[PDB]
Amino acid sequence: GEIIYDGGLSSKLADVVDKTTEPHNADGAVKDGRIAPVKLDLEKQKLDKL
Amino acid sequence: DVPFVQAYSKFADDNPRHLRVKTGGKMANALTNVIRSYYSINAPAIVPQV
Amino acid sequence: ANRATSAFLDNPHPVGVNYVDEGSRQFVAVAELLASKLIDSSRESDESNSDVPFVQAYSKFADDNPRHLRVKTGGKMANALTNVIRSYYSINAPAIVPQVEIDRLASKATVSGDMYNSYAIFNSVPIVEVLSPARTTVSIVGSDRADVTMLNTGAGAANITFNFGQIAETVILKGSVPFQLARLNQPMPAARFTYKLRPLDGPFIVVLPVGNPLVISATAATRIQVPLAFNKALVESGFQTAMNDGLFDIQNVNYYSSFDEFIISQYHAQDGINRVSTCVILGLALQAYDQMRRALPV
Amino acid sequence: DVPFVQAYSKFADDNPRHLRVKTGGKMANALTNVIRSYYSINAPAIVPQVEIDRLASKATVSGDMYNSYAIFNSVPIVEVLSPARTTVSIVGSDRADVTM
Amino acid sequence: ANRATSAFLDNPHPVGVNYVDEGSRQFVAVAELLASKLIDSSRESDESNSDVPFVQAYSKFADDNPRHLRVKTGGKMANALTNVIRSYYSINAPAIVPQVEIDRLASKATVSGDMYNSYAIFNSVPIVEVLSPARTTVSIVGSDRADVTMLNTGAGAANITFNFGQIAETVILKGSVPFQLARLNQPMPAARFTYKLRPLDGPFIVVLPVGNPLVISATAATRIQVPLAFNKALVESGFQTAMNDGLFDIQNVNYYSSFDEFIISQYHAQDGINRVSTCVILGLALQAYDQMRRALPV
Amino acid sequence: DVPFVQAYSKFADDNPRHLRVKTGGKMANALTNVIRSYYSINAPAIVPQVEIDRLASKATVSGDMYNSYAIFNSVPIVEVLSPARTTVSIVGSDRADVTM
Amino acid sequence: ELIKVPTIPHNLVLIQSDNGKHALIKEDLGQWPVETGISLVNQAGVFAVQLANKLGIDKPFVLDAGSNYFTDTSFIDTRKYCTDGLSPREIQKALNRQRAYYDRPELTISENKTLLSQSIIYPDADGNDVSIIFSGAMSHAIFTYAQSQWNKNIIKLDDYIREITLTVPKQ
Amino acid sequence: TSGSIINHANNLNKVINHVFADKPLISETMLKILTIDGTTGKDGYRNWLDKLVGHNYPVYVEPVVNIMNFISARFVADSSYFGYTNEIMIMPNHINVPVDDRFGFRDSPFCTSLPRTIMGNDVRRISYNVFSMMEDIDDVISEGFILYDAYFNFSYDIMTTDGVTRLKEDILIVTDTGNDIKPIHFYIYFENRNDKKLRYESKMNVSYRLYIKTPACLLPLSDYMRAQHDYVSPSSSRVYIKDPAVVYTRS
Amino acid sequence: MDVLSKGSLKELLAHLEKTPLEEAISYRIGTVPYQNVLISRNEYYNQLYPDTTSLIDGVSREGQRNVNGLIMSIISYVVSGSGHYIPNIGFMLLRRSILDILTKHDTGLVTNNLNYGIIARNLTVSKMNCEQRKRMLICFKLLAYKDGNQNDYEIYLNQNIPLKQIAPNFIPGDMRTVIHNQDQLAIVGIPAYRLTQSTELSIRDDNAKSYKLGYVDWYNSNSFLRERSEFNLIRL
Repeated sequence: GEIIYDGGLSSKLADVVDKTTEPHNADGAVKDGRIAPVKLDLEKQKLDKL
Repeated sequence: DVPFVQAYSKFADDNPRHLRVKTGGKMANALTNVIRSYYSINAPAIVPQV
Repeated sequence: ANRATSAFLDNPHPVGVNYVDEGSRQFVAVAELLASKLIDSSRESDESNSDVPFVQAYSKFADDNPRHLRVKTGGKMANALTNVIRSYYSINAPAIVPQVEIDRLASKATVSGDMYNSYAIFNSVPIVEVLSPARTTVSIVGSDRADVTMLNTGAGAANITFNFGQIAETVILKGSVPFQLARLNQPMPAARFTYKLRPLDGPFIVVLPVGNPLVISATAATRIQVPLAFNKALVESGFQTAMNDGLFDIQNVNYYSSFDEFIISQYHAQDGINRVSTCVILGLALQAYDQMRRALPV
Repeated sequence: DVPFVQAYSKFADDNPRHLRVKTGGKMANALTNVIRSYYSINAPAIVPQVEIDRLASKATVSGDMYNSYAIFNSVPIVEVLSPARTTVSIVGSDRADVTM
Repeated sequence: ANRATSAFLDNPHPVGVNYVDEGSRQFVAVAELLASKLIDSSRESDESNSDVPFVQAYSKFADDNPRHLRVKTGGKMANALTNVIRSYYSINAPAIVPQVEIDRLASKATVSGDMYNSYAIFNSVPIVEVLSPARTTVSIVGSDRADVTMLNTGAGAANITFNFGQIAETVILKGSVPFQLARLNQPMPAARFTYKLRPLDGPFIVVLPVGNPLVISATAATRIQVPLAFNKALVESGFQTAMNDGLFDIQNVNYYSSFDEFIISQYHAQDGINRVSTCVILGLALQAYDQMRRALPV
Repeated sequence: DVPFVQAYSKFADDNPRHLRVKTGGKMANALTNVIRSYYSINAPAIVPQVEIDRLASKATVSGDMYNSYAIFNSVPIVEVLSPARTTVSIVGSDRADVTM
Repeated sequence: ELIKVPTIPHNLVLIQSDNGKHALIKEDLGQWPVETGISLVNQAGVFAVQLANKLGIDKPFVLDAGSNYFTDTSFIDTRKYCTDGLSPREIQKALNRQRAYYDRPELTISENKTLLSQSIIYPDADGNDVSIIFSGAMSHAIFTYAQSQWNKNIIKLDDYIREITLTVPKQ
Repeated sequence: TSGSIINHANNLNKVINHVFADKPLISETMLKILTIDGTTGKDGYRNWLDKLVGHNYPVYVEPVVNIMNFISARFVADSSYFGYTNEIMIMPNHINVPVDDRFGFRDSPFCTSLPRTIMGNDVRRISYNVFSMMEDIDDVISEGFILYDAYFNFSYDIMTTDGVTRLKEDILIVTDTGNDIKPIHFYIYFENRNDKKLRYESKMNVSYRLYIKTPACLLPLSDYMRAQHDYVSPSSSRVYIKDPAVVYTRS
Repeated sequence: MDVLSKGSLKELLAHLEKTPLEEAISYRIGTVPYQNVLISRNEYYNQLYPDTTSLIDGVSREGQRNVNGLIMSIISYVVSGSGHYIPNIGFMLLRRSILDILTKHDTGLVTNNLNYGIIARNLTVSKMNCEQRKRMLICFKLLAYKDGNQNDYEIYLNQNIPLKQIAPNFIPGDMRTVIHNQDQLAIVGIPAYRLTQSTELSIRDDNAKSYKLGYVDWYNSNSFLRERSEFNLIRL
């Protein structure tokens, strides 16, 4: 017979980034006006620059 | 006075004039006569069906 | 001494305690809004032969399309409104409508459920008590305009104390012949036809000359806070329809001639402030009842 | 609330504000005072005519007071004369009951 | 039957009728605002090594720069504020300050001048009348805490009627021993120490058994609309300071221990709602008076 | 009205409106409900935990209730034993006057 | 200089479905990004100047829309129909397409005249001309408020002279 | 405190750099006065601004101040006019929410107001910062919640034809360093109630739906009389004088 | 921990299907409930702190071997995470899951003739919060509908107005009511920011806080330890 429903484009709720991401603030629907997180080179092992 | 002129022209089938009575036309006469006929059975009931 | 009081002020029955929260108040405002749109759509549906505008208005009001075979009772909204009106009148009446249904209905239109924006003026005369000495006959007739007829048979002039409720704002007294009236321990002025009084001032004394009856006509005005959508003409018509349809027939309740008598009697009672707040919601609900039933008679 | 803000601004010549009473502006004071003066001649007339004219320019209307009519139901019983034996009483204004 | 009443409720003298328009209310609020800055700038200047903050604050208040030789009286604002306070207390007081000066002083700051946006709770206990039987002696002592000592010498129990007025919101009654108290035409509950009553409910009847003197402690709460800047602690200090400075010395007036005692007495008198409107403005003026005089003592 | 709009927006999670009334939002309802539950054990205690946690996250303040002290001037008189023929009356709480 | 604004910024569009059953009026004031975590009022001030630039109300202006009118062919019309704003013809076409879907009769001649005469220009007592048009609520509120603020500085020449008489020397 | 001094110094430099960028805010006449001693224009203005802090000088409110203030108030008060909102709702498809039905949209994403209660219980509300740090988000989204305490930018395209109303991108993105909501773009379609194919797709193909408060810029055609507004133009018999000087030079 | 973490009616009912009755009950004798005791809270007071032991404390207490003791143990497990000590229940009932005990007739247990007022008094319903009250009513409704005592459930709710306001909105026999239910029933859960490692005054409050603090560590380090024991074994 005639086909009324056979499927279609399916909407997915979540996009799961399968990779390690550096820390970030809000972007997209909510944009964060504050400064980005400061990357601090702390907890050094060998003593450089001192 | 354009909105009032159109309403009177539709109601009275006549164009308002500055030197005339502006009484309501034939519709006013018919309304007066039907009220008379409704109240009592002795009223003339003059206005015809046409 | 003999005591005389207004008929409608005696024994006001308790009012309901359900459907007075924020969600229920929005439901009544939504119903009043959609019922008003129903009447306007029906009038426009009579001007133009098409029934489309009424169909759209009924669908929003009743969550279903009008069907010629059905009776057009008003849908689920009409049933909820009818049962809500029953609950307000008496504490004995049950609360059939679930809260889930009310919340769903209230989300139809965006309204504010506040019932204290504006005010309305009510014309019932609250004669709480009239104290008359011996050999004097006093009778009170009416609620919108109280005619207090008095006659004394004793030789000496009699003093009668009028105690209007401490709630009414202004009261106006007119007599068939000029008479004298004054407060407690205050000098008595010359005879006048009309007196304007503040009931909060205190009890008022009127002299009765011996020989002819004296009748005093009283008209009062009271201010009760109501929503902006309030319309006394629609509320009064809704009250009669609800009484006629049998929405107020519950054991151990008191019946009133008009809505203004109902709201004043509950105000002149214990917890009168709280009772009136529920009565205001009932008035707006009755206003929605009047408009919807005129569009959809059953 | 834009429609209410615009309507109140035209009526009161001042923008609506929270933490304020929203009295009605200068137009409310003028209307209240002219009502006082209309009731009896003993009331003062303290509204300048410049203020009245300025407020009358807010909207365009004719101001005619004789183009229609109304029906008032008050019953005027100027006098009811009775002989010595009879007694007559008059009660009410909208519906005058005369018991003799 | 004997009648006992609270000492602070009798004969409330009329209050002033001047300086109650919008311009004058702005001046009082502006006075409060600038007086608050004077106290804070005084502490800031004392804490640090510079008197610049005090000079800035005093210049705004007094329209002149402070000088070492001259006494820091407060300028034209101080003179205006004192005279307006006298006008409020009694109608017999003159209205010295012209309106042009008040409008000029009110233009220093941008304030609303609305005196009814907030509320405050007042603790004076209104006992309008306590009616007692022939063999019973009743005494009422105190205003903030009313101690009613009752003794009956009769053979049987006596019924004593309490009337707390229609203005107080709640009244709490505590007794030395448990006692019986109920409204009119209601059954007597079992003896209890504490009773919570709404004064609008009606006259309250208390049963008094023979012997064993019973003393009842009464505490009441009333809500009065006041500006948001109202501070009861600062108003009470201003009331005592103004009384000590003779701002209230004038013929044919009543004197009260506290502003709490003053505002309740005016509320319960005839034409009370319009009386407390003026008393609230007086309270804010006294709150400004207390702050200005503490910074600038004379 | 800018400072008040910001403060009301944080407290009530909604902007003030001229036509609507300023109840205080969900925080006002929760604050009233917890007060009822604190007074008596027969109170409903209806407000859920998810509402409590969401409102505690608005500001960062510790819930410590033991870092200070206050003095309460109420006079506890548990019992005043008296022999026969002696009459004792206790009046007042802030200042207890004992008449014997 | 004092600029003169010929046309009114109604900022309105009409969107209707293909079958004509549904139509709506949308006011397009643009899209403005908002960043969270910082004060909203400070961002609003930046966007306020850009919004005023879009509506042409940043600089002092006086509206002249009195000549934006036409007159109908009827004898008894003698009315001025405003050109500015959303034209009633678009509303008529949208309403007629809606009636076609429901198999209702088209708008009759009487209702066509009433709909097409909604936008008018009429003079007031003071001599100004008032334009009644279809426009957005926020566009109307912002435009009319800026009109009031600029009008405070427009004064008669004789009033201006009276203010500067004392400063004029004799030479 | 050292923190206050550092904060004041950094903020002051940012203001000076922005003020003197592009066309300077201050005219050359004031720069000449402030550079009389010898200091540069940037430095002279910087010291004057420090002194003015804490001033009580009255400043007159010019008309353009009021115009910007009026627009700023409307920007905050009526957010939906400008494309942003203060809260959003994420619900599963099977949960029936009351939505606006005036515009005849198929699966309308607009509601008159976000529901206070659904199925007799109040809808959970989570702030965006809490939602970003949630590691049990999979359990939370099963019931449905309202995201608030943030400003959400959204756009919509109303399509004349009939189709499935869906978002351009996925609702959320889940990363190791927090969660986030992807940009919101709506494809709204008008509804034909008797299309069985498009009805089944809406129930089955889309699993979660996003709801926002209905924008106030939208207005149904039946209410076109609510768009009637009045504008007043001054009289055409007015002449505007550019040079209002009242005297001439003696010459 | 797992039962207290469930935040939906679906998750709670699914968990009760997979959980045997052995987890509900405990093999530790504990102490007798309803005892006025003095406990040590040195965070706040030097003196001992009074309290009353209850069945919802989170610590095993002695219970009788009748039907009421088994039902009370199940409800305590749902609302406090720990059950009571019922001696020698038997292998036949231990293998059955909690839901079958509540909503099935094959367990051989006569759960009729049960008084909800008496059970609520014993469980100190006046002391439990909204979520614990909601969970208790869910168990009551399942028991009532299985034995055909829906009227007695309604009578109990009418007498207790505060419990009627927060009554669950599901019907035990209908699946549509379960899926659409929006109740929140999570006693414990991973919180935004953190919670201080400080004690609380009450026995119930301190024990509940100990569950919340340990949930984060339990969430991360439970899969491997449970799997090591689960491997090479047959479920009850």
